[PDB]
Amino acid sequence: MIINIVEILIFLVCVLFSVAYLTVAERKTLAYMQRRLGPNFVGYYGLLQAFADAVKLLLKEIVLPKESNYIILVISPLITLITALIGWVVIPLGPGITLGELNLGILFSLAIGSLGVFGSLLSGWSSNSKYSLLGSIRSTAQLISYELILTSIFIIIIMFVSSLNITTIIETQRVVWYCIPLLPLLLIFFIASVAETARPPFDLTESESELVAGYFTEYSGSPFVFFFLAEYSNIILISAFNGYLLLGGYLSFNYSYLFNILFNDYSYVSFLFEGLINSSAYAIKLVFLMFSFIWVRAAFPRFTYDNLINFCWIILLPLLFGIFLIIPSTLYIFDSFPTLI
Amino acid sequence: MFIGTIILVLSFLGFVFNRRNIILAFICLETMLLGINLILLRNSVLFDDISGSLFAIVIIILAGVESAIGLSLLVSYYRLRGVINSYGI
Amino acid sequence: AIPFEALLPYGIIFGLLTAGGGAMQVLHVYRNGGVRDRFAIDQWDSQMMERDLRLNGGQGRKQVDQATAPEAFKHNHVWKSERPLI
Amino acid sequence: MNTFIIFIILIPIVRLAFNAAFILVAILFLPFDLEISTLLPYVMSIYLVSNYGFTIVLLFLLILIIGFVYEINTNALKINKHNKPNTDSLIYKL
Amino acid sequence: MLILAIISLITFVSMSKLSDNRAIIRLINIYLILVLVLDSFLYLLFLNNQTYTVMGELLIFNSFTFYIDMLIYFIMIVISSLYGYNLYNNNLYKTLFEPKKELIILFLINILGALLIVHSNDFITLFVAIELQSYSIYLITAIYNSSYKASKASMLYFFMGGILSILIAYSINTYYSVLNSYTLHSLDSLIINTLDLNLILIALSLGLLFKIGIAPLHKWLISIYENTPILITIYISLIPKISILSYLVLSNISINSLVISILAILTLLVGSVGGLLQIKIKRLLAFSGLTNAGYMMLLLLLNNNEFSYLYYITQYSISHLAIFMIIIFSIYYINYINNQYNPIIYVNQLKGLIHDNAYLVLSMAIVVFSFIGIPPLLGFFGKLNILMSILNNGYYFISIVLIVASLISALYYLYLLNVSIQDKNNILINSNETVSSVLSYILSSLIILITFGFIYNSLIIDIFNVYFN
Amino acid sequence: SSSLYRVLRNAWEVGPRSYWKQLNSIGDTKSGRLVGTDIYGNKFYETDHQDEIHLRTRYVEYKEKDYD
Amino acid sequence: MMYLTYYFIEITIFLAILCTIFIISAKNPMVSILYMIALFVIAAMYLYLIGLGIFSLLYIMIYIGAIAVLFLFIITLLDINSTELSVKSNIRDLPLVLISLIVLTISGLMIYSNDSILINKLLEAFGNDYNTIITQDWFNIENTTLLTTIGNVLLTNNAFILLVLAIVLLLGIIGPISITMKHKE
Amino acid sequence: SSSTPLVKTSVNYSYGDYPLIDADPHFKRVVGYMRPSDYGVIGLATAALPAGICFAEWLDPVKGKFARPSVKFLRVATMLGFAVGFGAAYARSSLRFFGVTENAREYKKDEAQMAARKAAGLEPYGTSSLTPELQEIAAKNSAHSIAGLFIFPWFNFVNHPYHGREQK
Amino acid sequence: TAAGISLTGGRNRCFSEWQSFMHCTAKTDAKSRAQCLPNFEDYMECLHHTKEKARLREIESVLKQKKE
Amino acid sequence: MINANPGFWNGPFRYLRWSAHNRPHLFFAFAIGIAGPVAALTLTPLRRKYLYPDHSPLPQSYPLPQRAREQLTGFDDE
Ligand SMILES: CCCCCCCCCCCCCCCCCC(=O)OC[C@H](COP(=O)(O)OCCN)OC(=O)CCCCCCCCCCCCCCCCC
Ligand SMILES: CCCCCCCCCCCC(=O)OC[C@H](COP(=O)(O)OCC[N+](C)(C)C)OC(=O)CCCCCCCCCCC
Repeated sequence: MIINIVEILIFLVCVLFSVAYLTVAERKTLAYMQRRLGPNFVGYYGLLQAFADAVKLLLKEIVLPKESNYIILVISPLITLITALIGWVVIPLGPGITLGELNLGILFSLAIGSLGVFGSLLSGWSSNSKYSLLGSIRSTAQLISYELILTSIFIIIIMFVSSLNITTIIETQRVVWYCIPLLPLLLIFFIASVAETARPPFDLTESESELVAGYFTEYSGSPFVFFFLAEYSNIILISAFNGYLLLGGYLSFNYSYLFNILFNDYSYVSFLFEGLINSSAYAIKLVFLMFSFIWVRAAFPRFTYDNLINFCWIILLPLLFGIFLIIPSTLYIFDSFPTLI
Repeated sequence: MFIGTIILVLSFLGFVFNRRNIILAFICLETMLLGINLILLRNSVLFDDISGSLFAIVIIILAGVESAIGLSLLVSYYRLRGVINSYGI
Repeated sequence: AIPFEALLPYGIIFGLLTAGGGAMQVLHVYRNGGVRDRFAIDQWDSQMMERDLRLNGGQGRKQVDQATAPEAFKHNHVWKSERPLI
Repeated sequence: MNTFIIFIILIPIVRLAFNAAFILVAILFLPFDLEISTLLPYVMSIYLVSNYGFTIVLLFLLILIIGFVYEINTNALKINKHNKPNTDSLIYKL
Repeated sequence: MLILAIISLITFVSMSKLSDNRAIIRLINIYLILVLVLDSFLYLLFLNNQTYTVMGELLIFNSFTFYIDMLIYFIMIVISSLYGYNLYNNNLYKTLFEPKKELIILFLINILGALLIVHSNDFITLFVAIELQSYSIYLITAIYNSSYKASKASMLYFFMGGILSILIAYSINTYYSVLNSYTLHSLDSLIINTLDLNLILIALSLGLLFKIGIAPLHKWLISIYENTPILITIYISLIPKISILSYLVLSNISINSLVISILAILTLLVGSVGGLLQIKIKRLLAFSGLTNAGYMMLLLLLNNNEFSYLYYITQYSISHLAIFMIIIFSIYYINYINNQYNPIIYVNQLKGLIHDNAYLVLSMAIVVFSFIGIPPLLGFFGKLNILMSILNNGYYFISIVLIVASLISALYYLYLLNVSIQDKNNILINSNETVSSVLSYILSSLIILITFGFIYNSLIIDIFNVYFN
Repeated sequence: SSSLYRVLRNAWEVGPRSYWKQLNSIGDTKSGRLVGTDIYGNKFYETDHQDEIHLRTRYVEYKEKDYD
Repeated sequence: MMYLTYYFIEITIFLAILCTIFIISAKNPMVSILYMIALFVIAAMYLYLIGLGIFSLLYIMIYIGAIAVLFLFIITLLDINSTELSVKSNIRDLPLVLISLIVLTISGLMIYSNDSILINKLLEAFGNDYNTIITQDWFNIENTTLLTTIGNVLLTNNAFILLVLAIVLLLGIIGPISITMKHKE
Repeated sequence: SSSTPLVKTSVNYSYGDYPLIDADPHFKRVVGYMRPSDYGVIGLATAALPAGICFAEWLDPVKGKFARPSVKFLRVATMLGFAVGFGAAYARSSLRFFGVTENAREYKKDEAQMAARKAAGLEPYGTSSLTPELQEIAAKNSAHSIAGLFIFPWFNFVNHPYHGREQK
Repeated sequence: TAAGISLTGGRNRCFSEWQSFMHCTAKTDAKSRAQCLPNFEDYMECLHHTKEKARLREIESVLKQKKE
Repeated sequence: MINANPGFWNGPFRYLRWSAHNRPHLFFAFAIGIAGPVAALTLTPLRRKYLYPDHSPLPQSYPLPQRAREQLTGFDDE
């Protein structure tokens, strides 16, 4: 089972290093949008800033307040990282180039994005003080209210292809990406993704609690680090859901005529150049959408909790329960119900 | 057939002999429903039948709605009283 | 694009995931023995892969075009004895 | 030992008041979640239930849209403010 | 018709303020009457007991179920007139009896769950429908959330009804584990004799029967009927019992059970004995409903029990409405109001009612003597049929217990009449306010049926000997 | 300007040794004429290129690794 | 190697026992809800063991994802007092706890069999001794799984139950509103 | 596409004293065979519901004084009353088909409709979009559902061949 | 209504014996229904596997004591 | 107030203009949801007649012939 170990370590290294440099990419992208620069002093152009923030936080005290719990403030960030990471297993970087390769990959991601909420739920119970327990409630109501809207899109597109295998959903996008017939769902999925990560313009609780003496994530040491490797990974993960659902995933220009012209045989070079091209399409798509998280952060102001719950349950949900009726009708009009394969 | 019967029995006993609070009562109800579904799904596998899984999915729906209604009723009790004491209903 | 300093970390992310996907491709291929990985396999396709494992000497995804089977095939048949469920 | 099986083990082991909209949002998330989850069998059996189970799920969704309509027009999720701005008129007895 | 009612009302009520609630109740009242008039000809389909299976094999439609459907509607057009027609246009009776917005929707949903039970042919429809009838009735108890006792009531009824839904589902899953079926039509003389299913089916009967107050788990339901508002008590106390008893009568599950014989005996004794010291009205009438549930339990053991059940359930429902209606009318003539929800609690508050309104007491006597089984009132001809069936099938000790239970129950039934015909100082001599017309005509019509419906007994027997034979 | 052509042309102008020195000290690549050196040994330059905004024409190259 | 994965079901049985005792004994109810989540996970494990991972995932995304989120969402907002497990208050139930345990277990096990002699009805439940052969046929042609079958029967053969569950969910919407939301206007 | 039954049924079952036409008639035939008696019953209920609430408001007004009900309730009244009337008329026609009432005119119209369709080569009761197994499922769901009219409406729309008549 | 259907949407494991029993029920009236006993017993054997289990217990006893 | 509701029964078309102007988030949701079932009812037979018909169904299982067995030969032993 040696190469299985090799394949795990490659994936984990690639994902975690991508997370670490997404922090730097967030800061430098946001800076140049603000007509400044940097971090560009802690490395050769700032390529070691994230590891410096880490190593500082691992040599920092593990301090626990008097009236707090220890175990809950400790395991809850750890379980958040774990749950956020296992969603990476079902994510393909080539046709079957997946560690999981389950036939229920959509449902696995959807059940794990349901397990994610518990970090915010247990945070408020780390503070026996009374206001934090209402601030966590605000931040849970946004997530459970917006997970309905992300799911509904998973179901709308699965009406087009009747399979929960992620690779199969991507292979049906050879003909067309599902962002062309369902372009408005691209905005909706990207809005709700930004909300579920509690990112701006949906960062109500972290700001509302940064003013108050508590109701935020007042951790320190290692738990800080895990929470900031679990936010910047849930971001890539939710961006990946956008990728393999609407943007074709690993798909690109047909590389048939090129590979025919240049190779003549199926060697261990063509397989490499193929997997490079596929993953590169998947990667540049994740890059543009991570850029878009940052682009959105740089521009839009913040929402309030009333505006936000009103946005969800009174504007988005009606459009979706409408789309639930128009698309099956659109298939029934033309005799185009997809098969189970 | 074993695990379901055990969770069901222990949760009925912890529902009956709870002198402490009420959330244990809610929990024991949910665990009883879980154990039922496990009994039924084991039988549905052994028979290679579908009616068991149909009744199971139906139980999941009905149990979730049960908890919703129960936790609105509790909120009404709390509206009026302000504290849900250990031995009140 | 003007601001290369901002795009370098994107170039790190792009190149890391790129090499990760290409390397996993070669590793899956070496696991399979020179063939692209399968996906969305059902009951039938699995039962046939097991039948292939019975016809070849357990050599994974190696195929055989012979019209007639070696005499081991008649005695290599497997049934599967399952534990009672409780 | 599969790579999913190797990974799914390795990672883990290496006084106050409230507004009732705060609670309704959670309480209502249940049934809408059960609706969207009960829609999964349809999307995965959509061909075999051709044009019959289509109509069945539409009557399903319409019945559920009714309850959503009741929720909206009650304005359940709206927050209500007590310290109202006065809009009476100023009237002086002469 | 129920569904289009429930669907339309949701929209029409959300569009409507708190001030239209009475008119909306009046509308659905008239609509139900138009159904019961115009669609009633469908009894012809059930000639010669032609029985139909619907929606696959999930539902079953025969003359039994249709008559139960008409009865539930007749109950639901009388229970709605009580909310939609104010007795007196006084401020007190506005505050005392004002419908809420969502009440009527929950009533109709409970009607639906009641009818899906009786019409059920598979256990899956039963489990879905009993959950519908159960959840709707958790909320109906709780809708008056401005009262402490109702809040306590709904909470207890939720927990102790959830436990019994667990018991029911445990029984169904056992039946399926044994036989690979959810349908009772897959039984017959061969399968009954050949298989040990006695435990697996009595557990069904008990899990359904403890939801209606059968002994010795009567107290929780009695605390609920006492603690809830009177106009909710008159609904919760009846409809759930009709539905579950009708399902157990139609499905000939417990032909000659020893456990059922024991429990039914205990109900007649408890419901007759424990209701003697009660000073409160609702607990008294709840113990009455229990002993009548005992009498109706005794025909789960018969295999030919339709006429006796249908006649008794009909007169029980009529007398049950009428007596609660008399208690509601009498609130005008008492001296002390105990609550905004239960204006009348103690039996000693009806003292002297003869000197205020005597014909209200005539109605109370007719209804009381109907409960006791005094002829020529309909209660005689109902308890007579039960005695015929049990003695025809071989229950003798139980008939003596039945006689004894009727005698013991005369005492708590006559407590009302005795205090009512007593004398009182400070009588009524005049009152410029007047009770509503409709509620008086409804009460009268129920009284006249309890009194004179013995005239039609042969005609009913002929119709039964065609459509049920 | 923050463009790559700037750093490339500058690294062609001033040699790789000065490139690694500038990368290890400033964090940027900058090329310009010498104006002179002080008594501590610190050298001071000036640029004329259009790409360099106001307040970035003149710069320093310290002698000691512990610059202040 | 083979028998390293032989007793996983017994392990889950033991673990479910533990989590039940812990739900019953915990001081703060929040911990009891966490143990309920552990129990739903163990159930999802067992369902994967017997070949129903689809229900494992539906459980994790229904029960844990919504119901338990809500249970914490309640106990976070309400002042649910308690009374820690004791010996003065709960010991009195030990004889009845024990009698109820033995009888209810033996009955829940005897009930599933059709033998006429009582003791044999339990000795049949304890007969889990023999292995079930699994043969391979070639008649299934499609890629139908359990979820597709559920959709087919639920939306064709049993449509009425679906069109009644819609009304159960309407109750789940409409009752909680009526209870919580005071339509004073 | 074959329209050949998968499952046996009864041939000429007698639900009443009079002969049979169909046991699961399509919505179209039920609406096209309606007598004027049915449309009069439609308008009877359509007028009797709003008139019923006016009658009731005359008997016990909602306040102390009579006032005619608002047009809001009258509109909703008329809609539900048409729904009640249609359900009654859909039932009265369906029972003329089952053989429960007098069905002379409907017998002749069906004999004429069916012979004309056989002359044109069309399948009696028609051709469907569905596989035969769903046809049988539809007939099993929808047959004799009018008996549940008090509870729910259900209607046949599928053009299945499992009507309760001889093969020709 | 959903009876006789498998997890793959097909006939279950014990369907055939159920079919024979239902055939012989349709053939017989309640008096003659005794003829359906062995068919029903075959159904119950397919479901619960008792007589075969006892057969194997006898075989195992012979392998267990008569050899050791 | 400035832009309150004029009522559906006091001019439908005027209500529809008011809703499209002040409450699009419901109006266009209703229009979406009504455009599916209605078009499915109306346009489907046109598409079946003029554009193309409905496809012939898929096998779904072994198509067991509806006949009686025939005596064959060839490929026998020896
Ligand atoms: C719902 C909440 C969740 C918790 C659930 C807990 C598990 C539930 C257990 C089963 C379901 C509860 C059943 C409720 C009690 C009613 C059972 C019943 O009435 O069935 C009786 C029935 C025979 O009665 P019948 O058909 O009326 O008459 C014909 C008789 N030949 O059939 C029978 O004859 C019964 C069979 C007789 C054997 C009974 C088994 C008892 C074995 C216990 C032995 C205990 C050992 C000794 C004492 C130990 C203490 C130290
Ligand atoms: C039915 C509404 C019940 C609502 C309560 C009102 C009582 C109406 C009783 C009529 C029953 C019937 O006439 O029917 C007789 C039924 C069977 O006949 P059926 O199949 O149901 O056909 C009836 C078709 N109708 C509905 C068009 C008429 O025999 C029974 O076992 C009924 C026993 C009931 C005993 C109660 C007697 C009450 C005195 C009635 C004086 C008018």
